[PDB]
Amino acid sequence: AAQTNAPWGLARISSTSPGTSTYYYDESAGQGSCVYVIDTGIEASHPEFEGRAQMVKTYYYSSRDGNGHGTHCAGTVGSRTYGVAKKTQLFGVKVLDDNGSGQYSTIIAGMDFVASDKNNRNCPKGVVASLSLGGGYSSSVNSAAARLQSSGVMVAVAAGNNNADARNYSPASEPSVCTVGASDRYDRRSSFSNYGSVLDIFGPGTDILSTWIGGSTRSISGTSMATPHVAGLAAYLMTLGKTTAASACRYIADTANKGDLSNIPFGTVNLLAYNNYQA
Ligand SMILES: O=C(O)[C@H](O)c1cccc(Cl)c1
Repeated sequence: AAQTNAPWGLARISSTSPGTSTYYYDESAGQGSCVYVIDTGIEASHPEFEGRAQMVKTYYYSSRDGNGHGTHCAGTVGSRTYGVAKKTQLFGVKVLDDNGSGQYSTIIAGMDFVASDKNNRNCPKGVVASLSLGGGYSSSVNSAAARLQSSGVMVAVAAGNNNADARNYSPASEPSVCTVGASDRYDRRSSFSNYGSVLDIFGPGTDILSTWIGGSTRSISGTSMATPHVAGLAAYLMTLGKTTAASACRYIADTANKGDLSNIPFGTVNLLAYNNYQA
């Protein structure tokens, strides 16, 4: 399948070169997979989600996304226009309040929730969790992400936005999950992207168009935007049968575009997520 006039990041993940604007992908499109978006919520009523999104858990007075961040990330995973995996099922877990803030204890509870809740969902092709959040190093936060991964969920986490080594942030620094840095449309490391040995992969993160609350759209930047590209890619590849939740991060690294990004510090992987789709 070909989506013309796609957001640059979608075009990038199906291309061997920057500077194109059509997204190419297998029509299976993540059907039969599920992606949890652990964030500020999801505006599931947005037409872009086509009934495939739902809130399953909140720790606050509402499950609605009063911020936009979680809706944007969910749109990059799986919206019809802005999403990588256009037929996946999206499940929202609201661990962040409407200002985008949340306590680590709530975030940990949300990760353990997903590890159990997947047993209440139909995801025959596999389960992914996208965590566009983080803070300072916490062994307990890292352990929660490790448990979620161990339980059979492909965990993708944002590297962080401090232009610093991600070893000092969580869950970014957990070795067993997929830690995602950000790139721009010219294949440069995004100016804010964290780096370091703990990164596994880069995805599009600067000037990413996606869904927003109020049935709207907007372009924003962050490792929060790169992470759902990788989460959606994992769901797509699992539906194709090319990989599994346990192996998807390594498979994405194996099959990435290699050596194409600029301003990658010595010792950080130079790997850009790529679907290897041959139309
Ligand atoms: O840069 C920040 O805001 C935080 O350090 C951070 C760390 C890890 C992941 C995210 Cl999305 C944010």
